[PDB]
Amino acid sequence: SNAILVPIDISDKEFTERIISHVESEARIDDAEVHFLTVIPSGMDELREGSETQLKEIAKKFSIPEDRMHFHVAEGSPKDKILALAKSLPADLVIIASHRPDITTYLLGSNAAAVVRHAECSVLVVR
Amino acid sequence: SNAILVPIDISDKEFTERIISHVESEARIDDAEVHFLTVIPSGMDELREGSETQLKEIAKKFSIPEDRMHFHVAEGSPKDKILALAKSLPADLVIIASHRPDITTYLLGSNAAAVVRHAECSVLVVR
Ligand SMILES: Nc1ncnc2c1ncn2[C@@H]1O[C@H](COP(=O)(O)OP(=O)(O)OP(=O)(O)O)[C@@H](O)[C@H]1O
Ligand SMILES: Nc1ncnc2c1ncn2[C@@H]1O[C@H](COP(=O)(O)OP(=O)(O)OP(=O)(O)O)[C@@H](O)[C@H]1O
Ligand SMILES: [Mg+2]
Ligand SMILES: [Mg+2]
Repeated sequence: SNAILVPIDISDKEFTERIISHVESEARIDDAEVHFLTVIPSGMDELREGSETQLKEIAKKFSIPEDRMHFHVAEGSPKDKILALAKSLPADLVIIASHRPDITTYLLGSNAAAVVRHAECSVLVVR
Repeated sequence: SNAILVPIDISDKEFTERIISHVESEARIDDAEVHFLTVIPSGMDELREGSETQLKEIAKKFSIPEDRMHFHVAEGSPKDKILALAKSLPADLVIIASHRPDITTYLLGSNAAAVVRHAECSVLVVR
């Protein structure tokens, strides 16, 4: 895949660690561009900047060349903004965890489910 | 991924051609073992053998080393047998198309939906 969209919820009390190896492997296939996105509640400039900082800190966990990482912050519904960016990039692949790591009630979380169903590109659900 | 499960519906009047590049790429990441599975209605020996022959013919479309391809025929519910084999292999990845290529009513077909939700491993929905 050329353009890989990697949505990350920065509030994940516990980060979804298993996505790291998958993002790294998928990126190595074609030296993809890796686009990290976090969607926050909709001052806002300050909230956006702090969200971007947290997202870059998470991205430090990934072995991907610096030149290939790109960062995006959006506001509102996570599924809507994930899908809008997948369309506009456009993404060749979206890589999403099945749900938050500490919660097992739902086999797919609401955003994972929507994104796998509605994306126009391939979607890798990681567990 | 080490063991990749690739379920194929051999009756697909039109084969899902976009899965080829994805299976091939995913297999190249770690020289995975690639397990093709087709699930048929439940003489049966003859039906199983003919189904396996059709499945091997489809597999000829894929650029994967011969040593790494493996073939499986099961009987009954496709989602149940896909998930059973994913568990028993065990599969590190299941690669499935979103739906049949000629039918657009449902953004996810019934088997794609079940498998993405219920697999214990990562699942790549291809479109
Ligand atoms: N606010 C967000 N911004 C970016 N990506 C997100 C956001 N929320 C969820 N995601 C993406 O979707 C994945 C699955 O999260 P999801 O929210 O679907 O599960 P959950 O939190 O367990 O369920 P729910 O939010 O429905 O209670 C996350 O790992 C992440 O990739
Ligand atoms: N009988 C089968 N054996 C092996 N894999 C199958 C079978 N049926 C479906 N699949 C797998 O699931 C994928 C999606 O097919 P699915 O059956 O979910 O979609 P569909 O045929 O459009 O929907 P439906 O069967 O619900 O009308 C297929 O491309 C294939 O990977
Ligand atoms: Mg959530
Ligand atoms: Mg079907």
